[PDB]
Amino acid sequence: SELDQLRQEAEQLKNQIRDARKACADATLSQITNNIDPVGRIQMRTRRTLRGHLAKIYAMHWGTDSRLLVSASQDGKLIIWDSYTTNKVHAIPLRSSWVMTCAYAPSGNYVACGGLDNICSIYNLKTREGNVRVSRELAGHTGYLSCCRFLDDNQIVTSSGDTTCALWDIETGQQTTTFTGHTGDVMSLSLAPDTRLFVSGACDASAKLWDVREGMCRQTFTGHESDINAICFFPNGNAFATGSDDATCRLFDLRADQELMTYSHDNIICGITSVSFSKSGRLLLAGYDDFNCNVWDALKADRAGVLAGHDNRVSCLGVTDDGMAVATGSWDSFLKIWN
Amino acid sequence: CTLSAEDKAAVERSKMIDRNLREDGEKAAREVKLLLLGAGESGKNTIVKQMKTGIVETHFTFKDLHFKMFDVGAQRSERKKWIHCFEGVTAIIFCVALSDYDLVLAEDEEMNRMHASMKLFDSICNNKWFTDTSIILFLNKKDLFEEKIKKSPLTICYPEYAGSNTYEEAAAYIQCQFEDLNKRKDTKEIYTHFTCSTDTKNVQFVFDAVTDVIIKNNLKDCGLF
Amino acid sequence: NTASIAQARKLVEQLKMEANIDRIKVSKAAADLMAYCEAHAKEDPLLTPVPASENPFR
Amino acid sequence: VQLVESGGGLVQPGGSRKLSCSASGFAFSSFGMHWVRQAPEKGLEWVAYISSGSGTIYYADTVKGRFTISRDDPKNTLFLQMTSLRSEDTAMYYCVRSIYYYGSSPFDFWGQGTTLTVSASADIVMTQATSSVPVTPGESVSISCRSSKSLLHSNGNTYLYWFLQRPGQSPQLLIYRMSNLASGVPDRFSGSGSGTAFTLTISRLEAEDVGVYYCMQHLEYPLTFGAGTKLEL
Amino acid sequence: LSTRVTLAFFMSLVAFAIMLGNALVILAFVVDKNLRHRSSYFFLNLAISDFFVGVISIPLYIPHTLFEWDFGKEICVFWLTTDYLLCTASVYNIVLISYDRYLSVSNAVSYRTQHTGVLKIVTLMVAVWVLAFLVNGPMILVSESWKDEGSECEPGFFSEWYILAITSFLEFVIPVILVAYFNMNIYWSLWKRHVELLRARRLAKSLAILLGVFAVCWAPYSLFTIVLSFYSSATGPKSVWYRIAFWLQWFNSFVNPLLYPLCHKRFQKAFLKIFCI
Ligand SMILES: NCCc1c[nH]cn1
Repeated sequence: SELDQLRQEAEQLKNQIRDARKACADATLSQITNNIDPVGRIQMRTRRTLRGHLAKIYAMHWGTDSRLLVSASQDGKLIIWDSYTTNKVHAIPLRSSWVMTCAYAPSGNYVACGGLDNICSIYNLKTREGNVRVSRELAGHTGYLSCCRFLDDNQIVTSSGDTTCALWDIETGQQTTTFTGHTGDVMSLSLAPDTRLFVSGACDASAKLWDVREGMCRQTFTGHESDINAICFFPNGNAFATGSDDATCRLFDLRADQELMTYSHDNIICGITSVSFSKSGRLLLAGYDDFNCNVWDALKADRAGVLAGHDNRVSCLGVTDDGMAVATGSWDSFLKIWN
Repeated sequence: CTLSAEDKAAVERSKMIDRNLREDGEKAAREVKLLLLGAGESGKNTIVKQMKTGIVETHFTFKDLHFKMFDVGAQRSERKKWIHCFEGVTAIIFCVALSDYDLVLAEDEEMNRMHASMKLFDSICNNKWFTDTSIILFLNKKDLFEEKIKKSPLTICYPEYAGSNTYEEAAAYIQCQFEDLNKRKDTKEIYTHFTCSTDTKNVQFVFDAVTDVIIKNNLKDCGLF
Repeated sequence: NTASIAQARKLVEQLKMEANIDRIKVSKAAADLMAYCEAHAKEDPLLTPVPASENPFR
Repeated sequence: VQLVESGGGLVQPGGSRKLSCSASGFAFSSFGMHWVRQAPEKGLEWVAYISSGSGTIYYADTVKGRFTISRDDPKNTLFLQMTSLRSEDTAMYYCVRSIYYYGSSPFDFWGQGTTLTVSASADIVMTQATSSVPVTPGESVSISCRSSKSLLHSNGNTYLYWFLQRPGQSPQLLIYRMSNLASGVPDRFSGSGSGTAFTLTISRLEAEDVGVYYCMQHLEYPLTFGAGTKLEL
Repeated sequence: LSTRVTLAFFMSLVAFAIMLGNALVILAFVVDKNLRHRSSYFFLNLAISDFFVGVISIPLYIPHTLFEWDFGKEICVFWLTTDYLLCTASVYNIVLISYDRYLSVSNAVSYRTQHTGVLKIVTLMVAVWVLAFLVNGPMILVSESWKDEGSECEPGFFSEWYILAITSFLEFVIPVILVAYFNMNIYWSLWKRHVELLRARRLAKSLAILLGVFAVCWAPYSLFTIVLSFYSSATGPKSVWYRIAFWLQWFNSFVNPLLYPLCHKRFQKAFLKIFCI
């Protein structure tokens, strides 16, 4: 009686939302970008080859100085790389080898990681003893850790295999805010430039926009035919791309709340692993299971170029804050830099 | 020659780090990684107790071999999103409770719990991530199983089994049913063993099944097989 | 099963909020992304504008 | 973090003596160690250096061959053997830790040092612009120094260091690489340079800012210290 | 001279084939750091032995055979001694590979857990070379039983059947027995522990081929030298058959980097990265 009433009402609200979205779809992004000149054939070459890992690499993140970067591999060690000289700065032994995510703090003072242990470990790099140590262990997730990103030296956002996402206070070590609503495992998240909003993708083929201060879902996005793995905010903070097992990247707009462009090719028979944007946002770089990475024109949706040189699936990607280089990681235990 | 005084010391630090990463890798390649699986009440507790958050790590040494067991039975998340992390383990230990032939799954609308364990075994065996990894099947609760079969026939689980309710025949039929799930018999082998709460001969069986796997993998790498 | 009733009421309350938000024409948002790229295309990206010199990774 | 030097004492001319230092409160094996001695007259001079791992050692042309440096990482101890002691060897020897990685601050911690008494070149010369500067608390002070060679390396870093040895205390790192302020130092201290001439500014002179300021170049070995600028109250 | 030009071309092709194949194995070892296992080093040693047969030996031989190019007495000893050393080293390397394989199967635990320093591995490789030179080389140099009037380039101890037999024992009979023993034991391990039947048959065939190829190449020449040295001095004009046997020992060098390094899976992976790109 009341259950079916709530269900029909829900579907009525959803039809109303779909109609409201359609009402604003007067034109496609392709029609607007028709007059813009193409990007042309992109060319990038391997400038640095970083070795030292011995297992599958799963995560990597650039530092704010565009010179330092942290890499995570299931061999049990995190490595801080000097991308210019290739000299290792630190080697952090992991208490749990099965990590799948890593973050460099904006201040460069702390590093985070986690995985199947359901714990996010914070490592301090500026200890007076001259060695890295664990600052705090954030526990409370009922599932493997999927992604983590620093808001500040004391606040960090996290996502786990459990549908819940949480905002953590490092000083106290408790969840300041919890986010729920996903019907599937959350795989990745992306913080906005202003650090006031962030999006998260899950295996339910949906993406949700969250408010850090309030904690409510403001917008829900759909359109993917399979699990969403990667997600990245557009440099301006008004759009984000998502990568899926379906082999189709899609661009979503927040203000319009609709999909604007889809990036896919008939020869791509594999899913997406990582997504990133250039400093200008004109280039959309995505990692693919097929031992390569395609560069897509965000405006024209043309695959301008391809990056190759890995012997196994590309696990992670990252562009520097200055846009002078692009790092790539793969299960072959090698990390490379293009330019 | 073109480096400063401080830049020639960072190189030494990086070369000393590269020297400790390889020494640990050479220490992790001489160890046996064992993935542990099992359904509810599958006797996995007794197995781990006799042999010795999310992933649970248990380490032990038997006859100069260092083993590391990885219990993932507590991970309630999507298996296809983290099972690939264990690609390359030496072997997989699968625990099944024989007494489940008359116990329904948590969702009583579904098939028997033994059929659920069989489906899980089929899913984890015929997986693209473990086509080359062998499996070790421990059939738990044999003692109690021998008792219930006298009270409840085995046909409750297998309505097409035309045999006898004796312990030996029922156990052999269950073993055959579980072994027949191997769709890649030309590359994967299954080592079945019967265990109870009082038996302590499981670690030796694991040792033998791991030496056999190591021997066969060495022979295959050389291109002889 | 009041748990499902509460879940459905929460889902309804959530869906109401999404409908409430203001939305803008796709064209306006498309133009804005295009404008951002052009304003920044000349010098900021070194991927589209390869920098003959001053490249650290040379 | 603490360094305790020991082994000093009176020695006959041409004799031998072995100094020892023990580290605590930090990873001794990760830091490189230096020996710096202060003659009876205020002034510093580099003696020797041993890298992390005992893979690189350097000595000064004034003691090389006569002295020897060694370390014991399993016990976090440092040693300095001496032979054919000259009359000029009388000085208070200090132990200094130094770790070299991107963003590190070498010479960050100085020990108390021990005193030793003896019974009766393309080196980059660093010259400070003033030996003593009378100043009272409240105003700013600008110390200056000059280098006989361009310390600005092609990598972009200017290997200039500033130290402050308060009366009866050990030197303290103020600024490293001519641009980075050391940890624990207040914002009163700042520095700049054009490549050959450098300056150290101290705003709002407090009561714990008097003493001899020593400049040091780290472009290459040997390490050369300045003549010292004593801010007297 | 009509027949000779074709012969020269074929002989050069055989030398080129041998050197090219062994160079590829060496290339892979240097390029890939994954090939740092004991087996990989042993394969490299085998490749080095074989590669020089391709360059140093077979070509010096061509003009001297077909074109009767004059040989210096100093040059003769170098060619004799080098050819013998390279061939004996290849046999000894095969025994080493078989022993290592036997060790892995016979004592798997110790094999995996023991860590071998490069010092032990280099010592083993050097020992193979030292023994190989020692068995035949001194005799070519000293205790030469010197021949007169050139006498082509026989080692010079050929006149004596007993010395020829003793050397053949050390470099062929003892090795062939050992390889057979190691291979038979390897088979037994799996056999005493239908898909199992097909794998045992496959294993049997592979071990048999390795022993058989080694035996067929090396044995006919060695047996002939002794049987001739019994009824003659095994010096002077020879039959066409005697020369066919000569080439057979050389042919093993081409087949060896194919049988041992290619069959190994790790090497195949390295080759794919280098060539397929
Ligand atoms: N052992 C060198 C003799 C020989 C025969 N054939 C080729 N070489």
